[PDB]
Amino acid sequence: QANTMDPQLRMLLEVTYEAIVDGGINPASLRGTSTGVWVGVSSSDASEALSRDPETLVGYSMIGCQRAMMANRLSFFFDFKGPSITIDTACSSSLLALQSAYQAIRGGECSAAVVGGLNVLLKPNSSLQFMKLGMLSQDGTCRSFDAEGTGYCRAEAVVAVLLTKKSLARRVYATILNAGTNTDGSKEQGVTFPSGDVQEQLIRSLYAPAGPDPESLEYIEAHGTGTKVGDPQELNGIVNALCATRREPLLIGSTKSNMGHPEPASGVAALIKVLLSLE
Amino acid sequence: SQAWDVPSAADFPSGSSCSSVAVYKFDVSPESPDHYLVDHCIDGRVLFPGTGYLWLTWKTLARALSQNLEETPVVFEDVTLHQATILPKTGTVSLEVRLLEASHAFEVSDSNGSLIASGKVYQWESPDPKLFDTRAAVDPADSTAEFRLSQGDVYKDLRLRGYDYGPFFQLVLESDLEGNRGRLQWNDSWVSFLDAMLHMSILAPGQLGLYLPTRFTSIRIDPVTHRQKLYTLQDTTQAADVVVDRNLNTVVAGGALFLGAHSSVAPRRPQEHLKPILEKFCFTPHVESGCLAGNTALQEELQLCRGLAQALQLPRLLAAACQLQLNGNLGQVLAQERPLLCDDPLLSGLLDAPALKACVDTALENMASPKMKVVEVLAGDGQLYSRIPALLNTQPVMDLDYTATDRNPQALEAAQAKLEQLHVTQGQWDPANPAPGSLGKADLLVCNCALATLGDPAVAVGNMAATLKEGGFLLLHTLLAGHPLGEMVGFLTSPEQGGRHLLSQDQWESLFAGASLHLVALKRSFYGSVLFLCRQQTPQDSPVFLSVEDTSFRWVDSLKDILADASSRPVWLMAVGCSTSGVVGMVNCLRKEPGGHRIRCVLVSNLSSTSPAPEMHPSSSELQKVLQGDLVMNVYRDGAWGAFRHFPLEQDRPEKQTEHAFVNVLSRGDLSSIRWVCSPLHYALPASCQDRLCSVYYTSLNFRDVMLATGKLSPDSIPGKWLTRDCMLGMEFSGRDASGRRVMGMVPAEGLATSVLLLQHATWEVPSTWTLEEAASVPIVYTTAYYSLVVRGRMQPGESVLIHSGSGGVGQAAIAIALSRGCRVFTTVGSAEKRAYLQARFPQLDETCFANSRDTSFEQHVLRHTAGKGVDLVLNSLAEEKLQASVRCLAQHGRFLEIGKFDLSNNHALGMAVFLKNVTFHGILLDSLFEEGGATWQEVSELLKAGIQEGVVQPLKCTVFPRTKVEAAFRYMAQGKHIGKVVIQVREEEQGPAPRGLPPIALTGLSKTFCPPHKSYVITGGLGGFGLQLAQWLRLRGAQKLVLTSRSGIRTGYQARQVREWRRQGVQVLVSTSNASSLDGARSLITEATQLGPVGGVFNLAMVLRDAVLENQTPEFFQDVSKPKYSGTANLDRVTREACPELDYFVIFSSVSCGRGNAGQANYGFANSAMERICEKRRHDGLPGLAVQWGAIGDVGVVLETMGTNDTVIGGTLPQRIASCLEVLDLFLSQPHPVLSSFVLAE
Amino acid sequence: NSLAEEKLQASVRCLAQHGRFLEIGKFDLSNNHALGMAVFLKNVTFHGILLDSLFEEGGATWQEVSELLK
Amino acid sequence: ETPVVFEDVTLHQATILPKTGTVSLEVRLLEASHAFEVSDSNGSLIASGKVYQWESPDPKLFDTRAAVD
Ligand SMILES: NC(=O)c1ccc[n+]([C@@H]2O[C@H](COP(=O)([O-])OP(=O)(O)OC[C@H]3O[C@@H](n4cnc5c(N)ncnc54)[C@H](OP(=O)(O)O)[C@@H]3O)[C@@H](O)[C@H]2O)c1
Ligand SMILES: NC(=O)c1ccc[n+]([C@@H]2O[C@H](COP(=O)([O-])OP(=O)(O)OC[C@H]3O[C@@H](n4cnc5c(N)ncnc54)[C@H](OP(=O)(O)O)[C@@H]3O)[C@@H](O)[C@H]2O)c1
Ligand SMILES: NC(=O)c1ccc[n+]([C@@H]2O[C@H](COP(=O)([O-])OP(=O)(O)OC[C@H]3O[C@@H](n4cnc5c(N)ncnc54)[C@H](OP(=O)(O)O)[C@@H]3O)[C@@H](O)[C@H]2O)c1
Repeated sequence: QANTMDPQLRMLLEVTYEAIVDGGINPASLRGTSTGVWVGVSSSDASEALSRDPETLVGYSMIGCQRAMMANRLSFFFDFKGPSITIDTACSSSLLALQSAYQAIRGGECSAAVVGGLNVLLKPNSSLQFMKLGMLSQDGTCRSFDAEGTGYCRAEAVVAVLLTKKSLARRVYATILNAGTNTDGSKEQGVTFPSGDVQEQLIRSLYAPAGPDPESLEYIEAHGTGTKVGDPQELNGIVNALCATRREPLLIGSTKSNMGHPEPASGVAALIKVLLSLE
Repeated sequence: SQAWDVPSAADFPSGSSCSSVAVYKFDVSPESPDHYLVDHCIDGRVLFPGTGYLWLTWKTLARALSQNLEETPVVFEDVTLHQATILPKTGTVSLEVRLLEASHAFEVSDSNGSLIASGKVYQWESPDPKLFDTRAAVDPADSTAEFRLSQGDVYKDLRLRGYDYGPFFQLVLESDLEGNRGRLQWNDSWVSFLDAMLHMSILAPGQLGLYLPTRFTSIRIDPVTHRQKLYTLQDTTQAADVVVDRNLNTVVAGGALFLGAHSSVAPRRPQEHLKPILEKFCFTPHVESGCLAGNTALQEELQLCRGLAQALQLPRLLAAACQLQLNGNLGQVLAQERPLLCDDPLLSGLLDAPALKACVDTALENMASPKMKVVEVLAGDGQLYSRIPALLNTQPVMDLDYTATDRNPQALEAAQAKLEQLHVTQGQWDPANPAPGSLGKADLLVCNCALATLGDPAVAVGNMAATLKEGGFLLLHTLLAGHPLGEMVGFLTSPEQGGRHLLSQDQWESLFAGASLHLVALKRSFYGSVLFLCRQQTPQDSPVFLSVEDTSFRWVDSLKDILADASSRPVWLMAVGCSTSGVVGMVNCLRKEPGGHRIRCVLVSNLSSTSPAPEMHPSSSELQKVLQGDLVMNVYRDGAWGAFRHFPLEQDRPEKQTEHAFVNVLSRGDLSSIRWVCSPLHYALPASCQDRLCSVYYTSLNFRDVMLATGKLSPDSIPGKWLTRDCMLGMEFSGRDASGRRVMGMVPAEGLATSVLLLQHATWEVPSTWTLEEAASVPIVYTTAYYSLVVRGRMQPGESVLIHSGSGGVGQAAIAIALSRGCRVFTTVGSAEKRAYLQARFPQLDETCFANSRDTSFEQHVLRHTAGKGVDLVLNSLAEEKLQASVRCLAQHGRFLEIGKFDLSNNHALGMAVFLKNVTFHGILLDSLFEEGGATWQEVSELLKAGIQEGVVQPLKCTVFPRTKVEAAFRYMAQGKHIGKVVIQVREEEQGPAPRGLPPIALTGLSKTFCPPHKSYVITGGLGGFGLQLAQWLRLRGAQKLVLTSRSGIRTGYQARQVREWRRQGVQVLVSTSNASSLDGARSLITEATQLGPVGGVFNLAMVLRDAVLENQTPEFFQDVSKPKYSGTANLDRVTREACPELDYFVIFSSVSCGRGNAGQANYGFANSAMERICEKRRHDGLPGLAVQWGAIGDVGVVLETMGTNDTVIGGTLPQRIASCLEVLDLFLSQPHPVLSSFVLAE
Repeated sequence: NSLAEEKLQASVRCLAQHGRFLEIGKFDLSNNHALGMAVFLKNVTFHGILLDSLFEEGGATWQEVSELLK
Repeated sequence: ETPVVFEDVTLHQATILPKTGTVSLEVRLLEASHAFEVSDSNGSLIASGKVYQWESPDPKLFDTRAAVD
C-alpha cells in the first residue's frame, strides 16, 4: 500500500512530523485535538501514473493518491480531528492554505494547524504545456526582477509549517499579523495576465487603516517569478501601496531566484526562506 | 534504508490512443506474482518460457479487442522465436508486444530493441472442437500391468538433459513409455500448461540433448472447449489428456493444439563454479627419503647453483643472490640479496610439492573435530600462510583459524593485501619462549626455517612446545647442511660468522627428543630440504584392542559395548587377517560419530601387496613403536609405516601412443579447444570393418568443418542419423588402403584422421599423375559441383551460369565443369587478387565474367551483359540480401541451385512470384546422399569418374599445413585468405622409384575410452539411477553387449524404457538377476556375459544402505551392507582372474563416506574402504583396477530419489551432475592409480 | 498442387526428402506470397510451372512434352 | 535527415478520395522487424513492406552517366 503512495504524500507524512517536533512539541500531545490540516497542492502526477494498466494497477492506489488524501491521510495518522483540507489556487495555494489556517486558529475553531505545500514534477507533458504558454524560461532560470526575464523555472518541494496559538507554542519563529486573499477581476488582456491594479488593493486591505504600518516593513518577499510581464506588474503595485515612507523602505528578494518556482508550494516554501533568514 | 516506487518518466502517456501495443514488465524476485517463472530454469539460467511469449501476445490481442482472454480463442501461424530472454535473479525485464491488426502480424521487442518473437495471430472464428479429439488405438486391458512414466520419472530424464524444470513447471503427471500419451496438470496458467505440452514433445524415447522451441507452425487455443476438456483427479487437482502424434507433428491437450512445433538444439554452457576436485589416493609412508628428483627444473638448479657457487665453496634466489654478487666483482652484499629477497619462495628453497599436504593432512584427522587452530612463526619470509589455507580449504569438512605471527610489524605489511582474503589472525612473535594471550593455545604450529634462522635451537622449541593443546602438531622446515646447498644457504644471506647454522638429521632428532616429541613424519629431499612433523604425547590410558578380521561382524556389538567405557582414551581397531578389511574407512566414520569423537579411534592395517612381504606382529616391539607414535592412521605396505593420504591429481589429460587418431573440437566455437582425440580404431579393429582400413596422408578442411568449429551452423542441419553429435569434423582425405593401393575418398565425418573407414561407394583410385596432395582437394568440391550443375540443375551446354565465389573450392570446380560443356560463366569474387588467380587458371574467361561478391553489385552486372535476360543457372552460396539478389538474376526457365545453408536454416522468406518465370528452385545437400549412397549418388560418382578421365576435373591450389598447426589451418580458412583448398598433411609421401612403404606413425593423442563392439560389459545394479547412466554412456562410447544386474529385475517404467530402447538401437542387452556376493552366483554372471562375447568390462555399482548410528547398528545391518560391495567385489576379482583374459576395465564405486567419513554410515564406510584394497591388489598385479570415491552424485543418485535437489548440500559437498561424472570417469579409466576421488565443493 | 493459401503451405509440408513440388497453381504465385525457405533442407526442389510458357514458344522442351502425349 | 530504405513493399488496394469528407490511413511500424503496414478506417490492408533508416547512404547509386551518347 506504500508503493501505491504519491511520493508527495510520503514525504509530507515526514516533513510534518519533522515540523511538529521541530517546535518542541510531542506529536502525541496533539493526538485527538481540534487540530486541522491545510495542504496546498496543484499537481498529483503520481495518481495518473498508477491508474492506466487496468489489470496491473491496484485499487488502494487511490487511498494513496486522490488529492484530498494529501490532507486526509495526514490527519488520519496524527489523529487530528479538526478540519482536513486541500486547496488548489495554482501558484498561491500553500500561502492561501497558511492563510485559511491562521484564520481558523484566530477565530476559536482550532488550537494548531498543519500547513503544507506540495508539488512534484513527474510528467513531462505538464511542463510542455507551460512552455506552449511561454511562461517557461528556455534559459531555465528565475531571474527575479532582472531585465533578462523570459519565464520561470519550475521546481518541486514538500514543505510544512505548524501554526499554533501563542499560549501553546514552545518556539516562535514569527507571529502572523494579517492575511487576506483577493482575485484579479476580468482583465481585458487574458486570464494569465497578472493584474497589478488588483494586487495593490490586496496589499492595502491588510495595512494602513486596517492593519500594520507600511513603514514597519523591513523586507517584502515578492513572488518574483521572472516573467517579462509578471515582474513589473507586481513590483509596481507593491511600491504603489507600501511607499509613502523614508529610508530604503523594503529590501526585496525572492527565494524563487535561488531555487525555482515550486508553484503551489511557492508561498510556504517562500515563508520558509523568510523564517530561516530571520533566525 | 528501503527505496520505493517513483512513477517513471515513461509511465505517462507519450503518443496517444493505441489499441495495438503493450509493454509487459516482468519482475522475478520472490515477492512478485511472477515468481512462478523462476521454475523455468534451463541449463541453470532462468529463461522466460518459449511458451511465455505466446501468452503475452495472446493477452495483448484480447486487449486490442476489448475482450478478456477467456473469450478470444486464438490462432497463431508461422510463429518464430529468435532469442530467448534471460531473467536476472533481481530487477525488471521488459518485453513489448506489437500488433498489426490488418496484416494479423505480431512482434515481440525487448527493452534493448532486439527481436524476440514474430508470427501471425487472430481471433479464431469457427472454433472446431472436433480438432481436440482423444480417441485411442483400442481398449487397453492393461491397467495394473503396463509400465508408465511417473511425474518423477519424466523430469528425471529431462533434468538429465539440461532441463532443470522446477515444481510450478513439473506438470507432466503420467506418460506413455514412448511419450505419445499422458496427463498434464492444470495450473490456471497457460504459460505452464503450454510449456508442458512442449515437454511431452521434447520427451522422445532415446532422444538426448537440450532442445529449445524455435518455430511453431500453427498453435490454436480455444478456452471454451478447454474448460470442458479438463477434468479433476481424485487428488482434487486438475488435469487433462495430452497426446503427441509425431507422424503428424501435433501435440494436443485440453484446448491447445500445436502443429509443427519445431524445437532445436542449444549449447550446454559449462559453469566453472562447478569444476570437480580430482584427487588421487596413493598410499604414503611416514619415512620418505630422496624425495623429488622428478623435476627437470629442480635438477637444472642443483648444478646451476652448484656450478657458479661451487667456484667459491638464473631466475630464483640462490641463482639470483649468488650471481649478482659475482657481477659487481659484505656491506652492500646485504643490499643485493634484498631486491630479490622476496624472490625467496623459490622453487628450490621451498618444498610445496605433495610432501606439505601429506603431513598437514596426517595432523588434521588426528583431532576429533575437523576444526583446526593453526599458527605460523617466522611467517614473513617463509610464507606457509600462502599454501596451508589452500591445502586445507580443499577438504569439504573444514574450519580454519590461521594466525601469522612475525617479529616485526614490517614483515606482515605485504601480507595485509594477502592475509585479508585467507582470513588470518596476525600478531608479533620472536622465538624466545613467551606464548601470548594472542595465541591462546592451538592445534598445529608451522614454521619455515629456510629463513632468517631463529638464532636459537631449543629456545625457539620451548615456545612451540608451550602452545600445544593436549597433543597437537608441529611442522618445521630447515635446509640441511649435509648437502651441497645446505651449507651454501648458511654462508649467504646471514653474513654471521656462524652462518653455517643449520644442523643435520641426527642433530634435529634429539632437539625434539628434548621437548618430549616424536617424529610423526619425515620428508628428506635430494637437494637437502627436509620436512619435520612433530607431535608431543600426553599419557595413554587403558588401550583396548579389538581385531576386526572376522566376516561375522561380531566386533560390532563389542564396539557398541566400548561406548560404555567412560574416557577410554586409547581404543584401537586393527585387522590382522584380511588384506581387505576396510578399517581405514570404518574409522573415518566413528572418528567423528558423536560416540567416539574424542575416543581417539585408531587403526592398524596389514596390506602387503606382493608375496615376499611378511612383517606384521602385535604385543612385541612394533606394536609399541606404533602406540608411541600414537598417530590415528597406521597402515603397512611391504615395509613402511604410513597412513592413507589424499593428494591432488596430476591434471594432465592422459595421452597415448597411437597409429590412429581423429581431430575433434573440445568446445564448440573456440578453436584453441582443438586437439588430437584417440581414434576408436585404436581400441579395436574387428575383422568385419577391417578390410576397409585406410591410412591418411592428407586430410582437407571444407567450409562446413569451419562453420561448425565456429558455431554459425547447428549440428541440426547435418543430415544422417547420429549416435554422437560429438565427433563431426573432416570429410575429405587421401592415402593408401589396406590393399596398399592409392586412394582418395569421402567420409560422412571424422575425416581429419590418421586413419579412416573407406566408404566403398565413395572412394576412388587416384591416378598415377596426381600427387596425393592434389588428389586430396578434389572429392567434395567436384561432387558438390557435378551434383549441383549436372544431376540436379540439369545444365545443358551453351547455357549461362552464375557461379558465386569462383576462387572457392566449389567455385574453381563449378567453373571447370561449366567451361568444359562450354557455358557463359559469370563469377563473383571478393579480392582483386582472386580476379587474378581465376583469370589465369581459366583463360576462357573475359573481364566481362567477373563481378563482386561482398556486395549486391553483381546483380546489376549480370543484368547488363545479359541484356536483361539473366542467367540460366545460379550456384548461390551467399547470404541474405545477396541470396535474394542472386534470385533476381534468374532468367526464364532458369534454375536456382541453393548450396548455401544459412538463409535456408533460418526459414527466410522466398518471393513466390519468382516462380512465374517458370523457374525451378533447388535446395541442395550433398550430405543427404553420401553415406545413404543410393542410385543418385552413383550417378554423381560416375560424373566424377568420367570428368576425371576427360581431364575436366583438376586438383586445386593446395595451401598445406603440418599436423601440428591444425589450429591455424582453421583460422586461415576462417578469414577467407585462401584460394583453392586447405589441406592438413599427416604423412610425407613416398618418393621417386616406386615405393611400397609401411608407415611408423607415432602420434600424440588424448585418451577417450571406447568399446570394441565384440566385447561385453557388465554393470551390477545396472538398473540403479547411476548404472542406467553408466550403461547409456557405455553404449555411446561403443558398447554393443551390456549385462545389467539387479536383484528384482526391471521394475520402473524409466528402466523399462531405457532397456527397451537400447534393444531397439541394436544393442544386445541382458537383464540378469544373478547376485555376485555368492561365488556360484558370480560365475553364473560372468558366464552369462561371456555368451554375449568376451568380457571386457566389470563395474560394481550395486549397493544396499543401512543408515543407523552405531547404537542402532546390528551385526547384520553390517553384513547386509558389505555383501554387495566387499563380498561382491572379491568374488568378481577371483572369477575375473580365473577366466576373463580380455578384461580392460575393472571399476568399483566407493564414496567419500569412506574418505572423510559419515555419521551413521559406519557400515557403508567399511564395505567401501574394503573394495579400495582389492582394487589396489589388482593394480599391483598389473590388472585393471579402479575404485572411485565419488562425492554426492546428482541428476539420478540415491540422493535425487530420497532427499531432493541438485542443490542439496551433503557431506559438505554438492551433487556432481552426472554429465560431469561421466566425463570424470572418462579421465579416471585411463589412469595408473588404483583409487581416485571426485566431488564438488559446497560452501 | 493447384490449391491456394493455407492449402498450398500445407501441401508444401507433405513433401518427403528429395521430394518435388509441382506448382501448377497461379494465385499464391501471383501475389508474391512467402515460401518458408527452410523446407529446402529436405533437399526438396520447388517447381514453378507454366505450360503457356512453352506453348507458342514451341521449343525442344515442348516437343518432349508432345511425344510424351504421342 | 532520415534517408530511408523500403524493401518488398506491396500495395493491396488503392484508396479512393471522395469529392468531400475525410479519409483516414493509419501507418504502423514494427521497430525490430523493420516491418510496416498501412490500415484504413475500415480495418482493411492497404500497404505492407519493410522500412528503415539507411546507414551508409552511397550517393554513387544515383549515377546518371551511361556511355551511349
Ligand atoms: N550443400 C553441399 O553439399 C555443399 C558442399 C560443399 C560446400 N557447400 C557450401 O558452399 C560454400 C563454398 O564451399 P567451398 O569449400 O567451395 O569454398 P571455400 O574455398 O571453402 O570458401 C568459401 C568462399 O566463400 C567466400 N567468402 C565470402 N566471404 C567470406 C568470408 N567472410 N570468410 C570466408 N569465405 C568468404 C570466399 O570467396 P570470396 O572471398 O572470393 O568471396 C570463399 O572462397 C560453403 O559456404 C559451403 O557451406 C555446400
Ligand atoms: N548417489 C550418490 O550420491 C552416490 C555417492 C557416492 C557413491 N555412489 C555409488 O553409487 C552406487 C549406486 O547408487 P545410485 O544412487 O547410483 O543407485 P541405486 O539405485 O541406489 O543403486 C542400488 C541398486 O543396486 C542394486 N543392488 C543392490 N544389491 C544388489 C546385489 N546384491 N546384487 C545385484 N544388484 C544389487 C539394487 O537393485 P534392485 O532394484 O534389484 O534392488 C539397487 O536398486 C553405489 O555403488 C555407490 O558406491 C553414489
Ligand atoms: N499452369 C499451367 O500450365 C496450368 C495448365 C492447366 C491448368 N492449370 C490449373 O490447374 C487447375 C485445374 O485446372 P483444370 O483445367 O483441371 O480445371 P478443373 O479441374 O476442370 O476444375 C478446377 C478444379 O478445382 C477444384 N476446386 C477447388 N476449389 C474450388 C472451388 N471453390 N470452385 C471450383 N473448383 C474448385 C475443383 O475440384 P474439387 O471439387 O475436387 O475441389 C475443380 O475440379 C486450375 O486451378 C488451373 O489454374 C494450370
